[PDB]
Amino acid sequence: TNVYADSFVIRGDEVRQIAPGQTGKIADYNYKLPDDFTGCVIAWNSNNL
Amino acid sequence: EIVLTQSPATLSLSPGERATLSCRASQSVSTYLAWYQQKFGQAPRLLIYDASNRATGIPARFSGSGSGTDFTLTISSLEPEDFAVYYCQCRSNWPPGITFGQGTRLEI
Amino acid sequence: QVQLVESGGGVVQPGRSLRLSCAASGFTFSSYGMHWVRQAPGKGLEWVAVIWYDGTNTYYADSVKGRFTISRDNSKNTLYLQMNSLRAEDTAVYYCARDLAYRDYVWRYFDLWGRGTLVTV
Repeated sequence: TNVYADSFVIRGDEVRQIAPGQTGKIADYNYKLPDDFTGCVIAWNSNNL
Repeated sequence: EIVLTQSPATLSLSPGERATLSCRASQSVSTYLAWYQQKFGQAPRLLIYDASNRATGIPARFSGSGSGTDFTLTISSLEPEDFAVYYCQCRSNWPPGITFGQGTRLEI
Repeated sequence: QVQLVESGGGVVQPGRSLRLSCAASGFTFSSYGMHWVRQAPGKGLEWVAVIWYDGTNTYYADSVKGRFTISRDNSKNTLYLQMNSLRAEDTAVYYCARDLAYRDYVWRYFDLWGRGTLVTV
């Protein structure tokens, strides 16, 4: 249960920084995702819209 | 299913000039297309992935562009290192697979 | 020395079976997914099989659905592949390949290629 999922529209390069225990600018001031996080990350093209 | 349609059937051109091939996909693929360059007998090596991204080991004289069902590759300066055949490639959901094109030969 | 070398090339009658191998070397085997793509004589590339880096999932192309078995043994860091019900079209240069991505599931690109083994029937 408790299968919570997100939605963000974010800058291309910064994508990789969204992983457990990783630094940067989003990882500090815009988002934290828990350390030892076992969940799943899915991304794709939205320049088209 | 996506069947790639390649034009012109062949190119004949002098070295040093600008060579532009076109690959018209049947239906939109977003941004997800690759180019493969195969010399006669050789092993093909990826050139372009994501349909404008210059993969590693590829001098900047290789450029490609396009999205949806328009995709074209340009070469600035042809040299005998570059005179080969070329395919346009992608991936699928229904039925999962890959469809290549027919191939496009280059001549002096 | 980041290379794959295939193994098991030979000739067999129609209806029979063959088992091939790819040896991997120069990198950590159990961290990338593996493909085998086969290049029929005089023809283009046709993907045959894949395996995820953790060997939990495989997909096979339609031409080989239910007929080949893809498997990795990390003990020797050697990939294998069994074959069943080979037919005349199956003649090819099986290039064992390595997936491009480290720990991504998308499985689109082949970054590194075995020299390719002839197999004909």
